Amino acid sequence: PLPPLPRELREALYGHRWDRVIVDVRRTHTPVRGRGKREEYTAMVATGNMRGVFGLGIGVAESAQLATARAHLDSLSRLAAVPLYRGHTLYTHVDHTFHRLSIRMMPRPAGWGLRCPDLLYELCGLVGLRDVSIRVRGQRGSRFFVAQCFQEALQKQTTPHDGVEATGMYIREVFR
Amino acid sequence: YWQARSLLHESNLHLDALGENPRYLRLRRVGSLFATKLQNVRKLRLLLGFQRRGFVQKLYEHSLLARGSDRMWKMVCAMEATLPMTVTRMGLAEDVVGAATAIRNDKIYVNGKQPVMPRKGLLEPGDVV
Amino acid sequence: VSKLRQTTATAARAAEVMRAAFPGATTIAVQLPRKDVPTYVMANQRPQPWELLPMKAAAMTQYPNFF
Amino acid sequence: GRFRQPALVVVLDLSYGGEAVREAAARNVPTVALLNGHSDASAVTFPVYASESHLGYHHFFLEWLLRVVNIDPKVLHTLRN
Amino acid sequence: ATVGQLLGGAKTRKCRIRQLDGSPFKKGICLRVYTTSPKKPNSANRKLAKVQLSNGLKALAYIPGEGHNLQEHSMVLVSGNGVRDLPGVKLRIVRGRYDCAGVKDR
Amino acid sequence: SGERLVVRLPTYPAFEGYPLSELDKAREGELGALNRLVAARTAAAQWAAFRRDLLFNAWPANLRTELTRPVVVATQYPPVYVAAGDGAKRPLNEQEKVYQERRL
RNA sequence: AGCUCUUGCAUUGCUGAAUUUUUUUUUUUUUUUUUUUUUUAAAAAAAAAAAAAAUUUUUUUUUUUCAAGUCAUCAUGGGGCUU
RNA sequence: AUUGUUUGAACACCCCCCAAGCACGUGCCAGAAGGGUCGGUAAAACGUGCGGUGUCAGUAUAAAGCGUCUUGACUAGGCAGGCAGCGCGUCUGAGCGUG
Repeated sequence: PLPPLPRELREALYGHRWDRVIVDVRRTHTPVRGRGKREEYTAMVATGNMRGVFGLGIGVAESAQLATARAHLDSLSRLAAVPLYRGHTLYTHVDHTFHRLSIRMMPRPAGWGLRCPDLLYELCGLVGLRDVSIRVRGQRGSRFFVAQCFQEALQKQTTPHDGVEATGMYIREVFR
Repeated sequence: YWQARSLLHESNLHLDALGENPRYLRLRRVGSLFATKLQNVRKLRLLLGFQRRGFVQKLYEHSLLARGSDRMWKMVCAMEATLPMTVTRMGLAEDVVGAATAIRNDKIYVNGKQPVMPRKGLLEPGDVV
Repeated sequence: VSKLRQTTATAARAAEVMRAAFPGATTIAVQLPRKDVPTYVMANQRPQPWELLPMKAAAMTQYPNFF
Repeated sequence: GRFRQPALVVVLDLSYGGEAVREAAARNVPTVALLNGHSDASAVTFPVYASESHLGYHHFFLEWLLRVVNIDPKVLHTLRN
Repeated sequence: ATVGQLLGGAKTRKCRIRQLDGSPFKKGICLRVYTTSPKKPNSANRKLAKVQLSNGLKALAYIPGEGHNLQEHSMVLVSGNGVRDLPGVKLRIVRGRYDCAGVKDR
Repeated sequence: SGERLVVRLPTYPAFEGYPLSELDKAREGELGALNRLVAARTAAAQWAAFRRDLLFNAWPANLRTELTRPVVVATQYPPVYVAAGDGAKRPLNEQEKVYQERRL
């Protein structure tokens, strides 16, 4: 089989910096009419550029290298952009729930460090979150749902630069 | 442009893609391992040659309690305020371990006669060595 | 020990909440807009949020069923 | 120019073209559609409140569509004057 | 708030081993030195120990190491680790003390 | 060349507001201005502390408490006076001001 | 070095069984229109239309499982043998 | 102010969680384990040597308290659907009460 790569993505791999993280690789099972038990390796690859554009890719195949390569290229096909404060923290408090998992995410002032669970440490270093305290609640037994949940939870927040043109009201003085 | 990279961009010097045009499949991606943290603590102690837990732990809480701007230019400032790193900055030894032996002789003359605190430092600004 | 010592700090601040909420009505005394007894708040060991009953009474007397 | 890929798909039948609006949303193409009251039109970008029920609406819509697309405005300026 | 919840909140601070009675180590006299056969899929004859303990109550104890030297009327020190392979037994005989000392060439 | 560069203790994104013609009035946003001003203030203060620490560069006690050496008089710094053995009141010796300033 | 000595529950190879039926629905040629790559040109790509059709005396050929069988087909792991 | 040169010693671990792997030994026996469990004749867990990882004059076991545990939920669970709506109503408790 052959995985796809476009033309205009080939200004980006020559463009931004990039890092790659496999989320988890999982072996599923199916007993099938005719020959027996067919398995697929499902692989989940995250890819960011450490400046606030994040990507996820889920891939399914028969063997582990081909599965991780498919999810590797699927993530690099699928990128979404996430606003940060100066590349280290998120704008608001963030709460979200994918499948039924209660993530709770807070901003922290820069130089707090990442106080953060296992895979989400590489995830926040991937997209570029240097200073965030998180906790995940509910059944945390799946890596895939915390990855997808984290992508949507990043996409939830609100940006202040879409106001100053049209609110008549200037937005500055960040002194605590 | 080439130099002065991000101070936590050490994932570009571990594994890279789109700069190796060969081997399109079978590219090694990093798993979820904490062993790079443990070996990074090994990189921390090997810069002192010291016993692993107590010194880097005590310097870790002192680095929290000293000032609160950040933990990157200031935690290595807690590393740099230590006397064996300070001697390595002077250049009285081939490496940190030989400097630690030289201070184990008490050949050193911090602040007049000797440091009052030999294993821990900490050299505040204004202290002669 | 500051739990014990910081009880009555907001107690003397509640009295002008009474007086600037209700001119002519008088440890503090709180007349919730309901049955005729004014309802009393006063000291303990565990320190109290003074101005919950005064603040609530000003709320419910000015804007009934605020909550 | 080159690279013939769509820019704006207009839909004149939601009932038999619901997938067309959905696929245009998946291609990030804005859409113009007529509301029929059965299909999920939650992906229409520019809804038009017609209902695919009129040859008269089709004549009116297509007639203005053709009379604006066929003739450039400076020609109308020379035609009126 | 809801006043049923207001009265809804000192319980039994429950020792998860109820035979050491909150202590870590209790000595005792071995009542019987015996072995048994375990739950499947284990089938090796494990050696155990019923001990009349310090607290006047009795419970079974795992005997570790390459053999042992315990007979009737023999004092041991009992620790708090259990052996899983038979149900209901929670005790481990620590070695490095009394008539039950260490094995030869460990 | 030389200067102090300090990034401010770097904060949350903010509750953040000002009226509109202040955009045309004010020049630089307060994070850069606070960086420059806090750099100047901390530079002057740590220069004073550095010059003091650079220019720094009996204990037998065993006390049966005898009243041998003279006596100095939240505690109100600077110290008030020096009381001698002879009942005399005197201001502070220079060395005593030095080691009072070392004590803090 | 030689075994016809063992082990087919160590094996390669090859086969048995019925799993007896499925092996035609798919492309190619031509036409029209158009666009992708290269300093005077081929392929490529895309929309539609039409025809050619799919091997052999008609069975072979494509097929899933049994530690199925065979160390005497040769081979070969292990073991045995060499008055 | 005076001069010479140098890193111990143990304990536990080394299938996954959890950093670290092989040889002979014995093959559901001696055994280990906190859990999943491994040994049913080719043991990456058990007998021993080698080799390596953690902590270091300490180290592991045992316990005990808190957290993880939103695992008594006020912050912060819920309750047809795992466990959780009393068989229903009258009902001046307490609590909430401007059409």
